[PDB]
Amino acid sequence: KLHKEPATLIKAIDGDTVKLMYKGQPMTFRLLLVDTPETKHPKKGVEKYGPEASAFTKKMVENAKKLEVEFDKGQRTDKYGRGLAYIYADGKMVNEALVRQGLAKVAYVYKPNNTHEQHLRKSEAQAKKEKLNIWS
Repeated sequence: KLHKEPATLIKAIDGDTVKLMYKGQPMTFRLLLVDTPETKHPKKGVEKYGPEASAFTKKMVENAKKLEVEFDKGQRTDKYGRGLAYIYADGKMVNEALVRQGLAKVAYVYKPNNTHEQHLRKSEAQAKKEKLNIWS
């Protein structure tokens, strides 16, 4: 049974990456299951909707009363040392909000870290049917 834990914002880094204080430690978190356009992409650089995805994640985590992290059932860190998690801002999952807005795609998924996969895929279908941002 997945469970949420509190965390405190340190800095938003990108649409898909946020630095948080978690159980007393500064940690970088990668948002599970979503690919956003990046402002800091390894090769391309500042892609299209990158600033926008990045501004959405920032406003959302910066304006929250409560932030919570939710680890999935598999590995909890990636090869870069980043936490792998669903992030919640006052009860609303940031990963889903990005996708619902057409500001992220559902990433390639790796079992068993796929608990909220269907939910996300349903919001992605909606944003595409509404032709939002990425999908217009």
